[PDB]
Amino acid sequence: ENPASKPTPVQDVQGDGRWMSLHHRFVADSKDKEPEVVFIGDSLVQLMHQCEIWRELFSPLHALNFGIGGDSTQHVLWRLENGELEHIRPKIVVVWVGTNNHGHTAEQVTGGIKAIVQLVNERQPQARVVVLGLLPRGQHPNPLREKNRRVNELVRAALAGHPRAHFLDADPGFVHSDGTISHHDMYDYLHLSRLGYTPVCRALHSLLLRL
Amino acid sequence: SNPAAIPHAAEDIQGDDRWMSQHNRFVLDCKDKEPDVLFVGDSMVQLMQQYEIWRELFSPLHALNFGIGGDTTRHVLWRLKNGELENIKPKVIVVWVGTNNHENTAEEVAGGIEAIVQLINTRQPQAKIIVLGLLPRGEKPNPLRQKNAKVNQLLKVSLPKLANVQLLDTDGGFVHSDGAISCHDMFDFLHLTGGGYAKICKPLHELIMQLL
Ligand SMILES: [Ca+2]
Repeated sequence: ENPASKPTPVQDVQGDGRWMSLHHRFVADSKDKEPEVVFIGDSLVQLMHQCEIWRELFSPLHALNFGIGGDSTQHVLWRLENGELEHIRPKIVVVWVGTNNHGHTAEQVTGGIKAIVQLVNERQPQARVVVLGLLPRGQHPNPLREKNRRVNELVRAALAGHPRAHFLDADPGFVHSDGTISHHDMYDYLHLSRLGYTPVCRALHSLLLRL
Repeated sequence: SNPAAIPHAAEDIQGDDRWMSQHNRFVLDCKDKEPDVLFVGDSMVQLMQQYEIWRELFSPLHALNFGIGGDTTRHVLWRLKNGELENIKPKVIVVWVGTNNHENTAEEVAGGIEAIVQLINTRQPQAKIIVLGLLPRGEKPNPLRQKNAKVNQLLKVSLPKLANVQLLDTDGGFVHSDGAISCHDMFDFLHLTGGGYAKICKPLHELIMQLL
């Protein structure tokens, strides 16, 4: 049994129900819009515009952003199965989750991603799926870097040869020769700054156009 | 004994030791930098630097930002006592923390912010402190809005007291009449968008210009 692929919502433990409020908004703002590109994932997806912005390279594409900070694969899966994939017919779906799956192995997380892709291929068969590589994290070398890197390897393999799913490792090399990540690229060594996002969105844009 | 008033480091349970890395960097900044305005607190503070408004309004004031996403009063206290207040002599210190103090009562959170202020004018008695009021959160009415409002009211009464401190509780049209907060002001019903920061920063900037 793989917990990374078992659909489940995030439980409210603070009291303001923000997670469900986002989900419901994503469900509602879609039954009134017809996007060509839909983004879904964790904070890395949610905060994507905290660099340049989201129009000089993404808005012309009529896109929707369904990223929620803190989500793991099983969370994105639940949302996709519970309304976020309805009322719309995008040409491309961008997935970016996995770094938050603490406690799950690279293999489990990889399975989580494969289930997400499969779900999108069944509900939105006309779209092409783009999976972004998990980015390195932490100021210095640490277990999470290895784990994330391993996930990309496994996902790249499972996606290479896939008829309508593409893996894109948009990491320009945030980890330097001394094994460190600069707070200029990642202010908290996890989230991307404005200049950190540039290389990511750049590579993402070059692929979106190719498709 | 108030738990929110007791300094405590945010232990790494993930493994990438990011909390300490940020703290160490702030200590590093304290070494080769000399600011006049010091910003300390949680994501509300940190995220402010990731918006254009920061360069236009605060970068010119020679300001440092020691905000850390997820920090609570305990976490801020620990950082302030462990080096983040050394080698520098800011004329103005902006404090914004408490909205992440889950499990603590409003009274405890107020007490913790007071502990922070007390520690600040102890280490930096020449600095004028500005405490920002906790903002409403959640799309619809919920317990945290009440909790956060009580903290601001409690601070308004306790802050005229203490030395060189004042509570700036600016509030945009965040909570409308229908009781809802627009995702246009807070994208996740907690963190501010650029439009949301515009409503808060302008008033904060004039008070800083004043104090200086
Ligand atoms: Ca996250």
